[PDB]
Amino acid sequence: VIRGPAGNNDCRIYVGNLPPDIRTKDIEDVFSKYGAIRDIDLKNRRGGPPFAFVEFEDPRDAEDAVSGRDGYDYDGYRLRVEFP
RNA sequence: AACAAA
Repeated sequence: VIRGPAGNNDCRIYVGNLPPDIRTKDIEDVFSKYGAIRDIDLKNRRGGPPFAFVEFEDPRDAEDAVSGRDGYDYDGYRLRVEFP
């Protein structure tokens, strides 16, 4: 199946509508408080639109981070935090 | 849904 790096675990979810000031450490701070993220997978790389993946400690903690940050009213946009 | 750009 299609995947990012060697993070083949099912603990992964998707993230989008990243703010103009997103930072790699922000997933290790906020999302780590929500589920102790094991791995980051930013894909702001060229050749397509910026987006990212996130790999949780377990599928159970990912539900709390999704319910706490998904579909959030932002300036002119709305945060995306849900699984594929 | 800013969904593999490994």
